[PDB]
Amino acid sequence: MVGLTTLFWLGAIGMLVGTLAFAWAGRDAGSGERRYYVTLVGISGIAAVAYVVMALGVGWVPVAERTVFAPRYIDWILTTPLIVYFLGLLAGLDSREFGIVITLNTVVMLAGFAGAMVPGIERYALFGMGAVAFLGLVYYLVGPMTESASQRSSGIKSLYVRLRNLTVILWAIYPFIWLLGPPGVALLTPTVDVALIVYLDLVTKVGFGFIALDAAATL
Ligand SMILES: CC(C)CCC[C@@H](C)CCC[C@@H](C)CCC[C@@H](C)CCOC[C@@H](CO)OCC[C@H](C)CCC[C@H](C)CCC[C@H](C)CCCC(C)C
Ligand SMILES: CCCCCCCCCCCCCCCCCCCC
Ligand SMILES: CCCCCCCCCCCCCCCCCCCC
Ligand SMILES: CCCCCCCCO[C@@H]1O[C@H](CO)[C@@H](O)[C@H](O)[C@H]1O
Repeated sequence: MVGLTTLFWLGAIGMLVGTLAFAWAGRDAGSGERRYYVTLVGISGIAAVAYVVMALGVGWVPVAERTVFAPRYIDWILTTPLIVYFLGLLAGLDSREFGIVITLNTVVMLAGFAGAMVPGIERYALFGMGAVAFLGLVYYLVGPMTESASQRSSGIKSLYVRLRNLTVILWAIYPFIWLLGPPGVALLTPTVDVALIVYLDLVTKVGFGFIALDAAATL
């Protein structure tokens, strides 16, 4: 229990550091720019709360012979569409296309959560639904959204592509962790699972936010 608790506290601290840095960076509150900072504060702030809750030993749900971390999935349901929103803003995406990518994202996270909570082998059908919706989300990120980003200045398009790449490459690792970890075949221990996810969560949220902060200043 000590290892898992320690990892969750590390996640909480890293998320808190991001949250404070984004809130501070955003204080200037430029009318067009404010939205981006508030969104980053929401992304890392919600994650911080989730990690604190888990560190305190809340929401460790036993499912068959594994443990499900409910706050992790609730976190993702809330924070991943905020990341997609940030990317859609950057890309200058149209309202229909925003709706589509937010829908596909929500399918991924709901299917992953539901799958984690189903004891039997039918849970892999839920994983599959999420994997299919994720391929759709990736298509949008690398296709239509990238085309949309090209209507922006070269610097904004470069930022879009940088954050798009970070997002696509790291998000693609999560389903493999689900499959190899406790929700799937339970090869990886809960500690190894949590350690990998803490890194990935930190980089996809904080380590995404700092890249945007850097580009925003350099712009
Ligand atoms: C906008 C809405 C339409 C979307 C709402 C999200 C919704 C879709 C989530 C669906 C799942 C929902 C049905 C939950 C059911 C889970 C339940 C079956 C699990 C069993 O319950 C286990 C409990 C305690 O043991 O864990 C319980 C887990 C914890 C109690 C919850 C974990 C906390 C969250 C991860 C953090 C939430 C964010 C903060 C409330 C806001 C922080 C703001 C920030 C800026 C400081
Ligand atoms: C300006 C730099 C600020 C960076 C934001 C993150 C703050 C550091 C918080 C500690 C992070 C813990 C490291 C966990 C890594 C993933 C699990 C590794 C276990 C081997
Ligand atoms: C482009 C592909 C990248 C290579 C990654 C390899 C694929 C990862 C395999 C994940 C699912 C395989 C399930 C078999 C795991 C072994 C079962 C052990 C039981 C505890
Ligand atoms: C959920 C899985 C979805 C699979 C990804 C295929 C979606 C892309 O499919 C494409 O959509 C375009 C809209 O931008 C259309 O113009 C194209 O005709 C169509 O091929």
